[PDB]
Amino acid sequence: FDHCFKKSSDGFLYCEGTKVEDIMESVERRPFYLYSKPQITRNLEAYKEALEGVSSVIGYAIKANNNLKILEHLRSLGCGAVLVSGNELRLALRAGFDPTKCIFNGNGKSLEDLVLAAQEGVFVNVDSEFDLNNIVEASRISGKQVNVLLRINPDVDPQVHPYVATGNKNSKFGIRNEKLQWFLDQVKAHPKELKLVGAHCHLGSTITKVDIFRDAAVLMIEYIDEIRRQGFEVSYLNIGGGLGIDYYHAGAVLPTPMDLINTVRELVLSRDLNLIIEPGRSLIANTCCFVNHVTGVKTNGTKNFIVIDGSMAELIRPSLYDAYQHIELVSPPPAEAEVTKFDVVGPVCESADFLGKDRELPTPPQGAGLVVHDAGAYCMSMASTYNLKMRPPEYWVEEDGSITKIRHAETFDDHLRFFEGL
Amino acid sequence: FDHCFKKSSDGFLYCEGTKVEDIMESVERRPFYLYSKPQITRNLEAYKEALEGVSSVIGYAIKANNNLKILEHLRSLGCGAVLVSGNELRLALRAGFDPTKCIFNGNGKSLEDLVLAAQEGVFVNVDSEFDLNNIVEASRISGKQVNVLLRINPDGNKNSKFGIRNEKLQWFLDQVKAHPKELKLVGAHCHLGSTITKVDIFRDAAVLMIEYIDEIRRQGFEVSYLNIGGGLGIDYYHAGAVLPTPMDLINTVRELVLSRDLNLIIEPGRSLIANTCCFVNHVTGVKTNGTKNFIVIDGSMAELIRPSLYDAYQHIELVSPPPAEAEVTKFDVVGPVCESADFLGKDRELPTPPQGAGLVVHDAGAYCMSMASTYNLKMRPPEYWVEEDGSITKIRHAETFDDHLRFFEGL
Ligand SMILES: Cc1ncc(COP(=O)(O)O)c(C[NH2+]CCCC[C@H](N)C(=O)O)c1O
Ligand SMILES: Cc1ncc(COP(=O)(O)O)c(C[NH2+]CCCC[C@H](N)C(=O)O)c1O
Repeated sequence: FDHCFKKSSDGFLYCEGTKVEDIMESVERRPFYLYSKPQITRNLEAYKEALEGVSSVIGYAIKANNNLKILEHLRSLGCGAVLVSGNELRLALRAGFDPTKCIFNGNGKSLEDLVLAAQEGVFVNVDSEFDLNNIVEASRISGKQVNVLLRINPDVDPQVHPYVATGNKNSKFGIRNEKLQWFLDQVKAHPKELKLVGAHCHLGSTITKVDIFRDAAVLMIEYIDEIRRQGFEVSYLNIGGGLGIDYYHAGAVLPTPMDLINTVRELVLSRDLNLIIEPGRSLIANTCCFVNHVTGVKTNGTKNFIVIDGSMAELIRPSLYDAYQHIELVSPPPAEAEVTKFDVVGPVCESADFLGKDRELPTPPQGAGLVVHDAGAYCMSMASTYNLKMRPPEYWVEEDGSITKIRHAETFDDHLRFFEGL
Repeated sequence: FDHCFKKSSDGFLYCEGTKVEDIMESVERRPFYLYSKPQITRNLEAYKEALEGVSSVIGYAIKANNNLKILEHLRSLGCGAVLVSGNELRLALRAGFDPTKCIFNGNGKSLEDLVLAAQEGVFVNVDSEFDLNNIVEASRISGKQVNVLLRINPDGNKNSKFGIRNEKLQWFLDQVKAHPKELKLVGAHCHLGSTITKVDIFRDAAVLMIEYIDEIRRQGFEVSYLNIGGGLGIDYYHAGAVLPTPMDLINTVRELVLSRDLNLIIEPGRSLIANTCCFVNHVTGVKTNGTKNFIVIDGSMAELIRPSLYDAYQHIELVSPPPAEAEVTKFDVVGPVCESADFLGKDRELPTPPQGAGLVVHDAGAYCMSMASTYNLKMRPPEYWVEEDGSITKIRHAETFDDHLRFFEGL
């Protein structure tokens, strides 16, 4: 289905009509993240078409991917920005995002970062009692009123939605609906510092069934009804992020952005609410491969290993979450290459350094290209310099099949800078 | 026990006689890694005394912690260096390590990195067939013969990506015989795992490694080194557990090594650097989710991923005496990062801290800073150490937002 990375019957992987092998030969022989700029455009356009007729902000979650060129591109197409730190807000402003389409969320927002948010006029979510006290303090410091959204855990039916219900009892995020009156009384006490403009929920990540959005929005509209009846002017419902994509490339049918917005469309329109959505994964994940070269193939007797140049330093998701990302070769394998089971592992000093397990692949020769698919979200953004494996360069392919560098490779000199003069 | 971070009866945390609260007030209000320079010295001295009477190399595993000042200090006390990448080799040479006491290990060493290793004349392990073919090629490119150790898995191993197949031993020997100009086989290498709490396994491994070395010598190879790897564990729970000492570890192999006139290489990381360090934090706030309590700190999985990645316990306590009548209750200690995996510890019995109070994560010297990311653009922390005289020196600059922006200059 319609993936921007396609294996044609010639046995070559393509991005936007360009062979990945040709792209690999044109850049340095080290691991790198490869994006389709058009697939970024297609992902954004699917949300824009889904929200047509609804007053809305598409809040791209920068925590997914903080490439400045990708952010400037999304901004150029009418995107807002969702931030979880002051530095993310500085990068959004540098990328040219409108502060009236920026939302600063978080369970531990620093007073420093809240002063920046108040100064720049962005939307700020309220996560806790200490959080609201810091936002009032940031208002007093900046001398600006802050536009706030209360982050509420919707009391979803635990027999229908056990994982979300339990998540609300165990998680560090959000306000229990039982404490709502405390927050409203506090807002009413600080009219100069606080303007309550809406309510916020965020329901999880990799959501593959949209019934949770339907059921949560019904509960969020009843909270907004109650808030409006107490005389607060509420104009936004932020339903958060979390729409999933297909990681398995096995034909699974996932809900679209249209399906997601169709669950809240009529209630939002009936209440004259602006809808904020906060997608990260569903905007950037499926636009990107982590591109590798095969170091070599080995066996310990039971398991076979394809050893690559890339590692848990660049891409930790499989190790950290036991997550599946799809793996395939870039080029036709030798005639006579045996298809069998491989763990795909990096050169890093521990057994947690794997990119995938139990994958049926043609035995690749040394130097063959290999990709980890759907590597656009929470991959580069979570990269380390473990084993002094310096962070990779990034490229993208444009509509004409031309290749542009969108991030410099990190160098060893960038490690040494930290000790300069010490 | 004998820990460099001590909680006085007065309710203050101390490092080498200096109050941690005093150190926090003297640096920027952001998370930082704080080390006892003296404790680094003690950890090394314990290995140095355990190895007296044995020809040996203490190969500090740089993957544990790559602070350049910590590397220089270990080098100044006679340490060797264990490396898993060319960049680690570059950093070790910059730290002034003797290439004769450097060991380059790995299951995916790059031809590039093997060329540098051959040029600099460091020991290089042999992990697989493809690896041996790469060392041979690196020898031809550099025109230097390579001193090699075969990495054996002495009988999490039917699953390991590391080491040769024991049953293919003869294949490796025949290949070394067949490349005299390129290869000199100098020894054998095993690494048994990490957080090892029972030195029995070292004893059993050494006996099997010595059978191998005897066979390799009988076939005419001049082998001088047994590299028994690292993996000695430390106490993370701080509740009186008694772990094998380095003296205990060397005592199980000492007579065997002497009887064969072998040079012993050990490759400690965790047991040189872990217990010297606290990850030092400020409390942003305390929140409740009904009966469930959270201490929210400025630190996170961006700086310290081990609890989340390995479900590892690291001890947590407050820096300063709490207010009288502060409820002692159960807390998760969590950062500001936008996901559930961002915790430093779960279900910890602590006095309710006020906003801005200091909180430490213990035994954070190993696989903590070295695995740090810029997730959520939480830029990496500065590092400080305490001297013998109780003064504080910066040993690493804090990363800045400019350090992100530099990746896009001219693009
Ligand atoms: C409050 C809030 N809003 C939006 C998002 C974006 O979610 P998504 O990218 O659309 O799913 C989030 C994100 N929450 C945590 C996501 C962690 C993902 C994890 N690193 C991974 O799977 O790699 C949010 O908190
Ligand atoms: C070949 C080899 N030699 C030495 C070591 C050092 O081990 P230790 O630090 O003495 O236990 C290793 C280490 N290997 C993997 C360590 C992973 C630890 C993990 N990141 C963690 O616990 O945080 C080695 O491979």
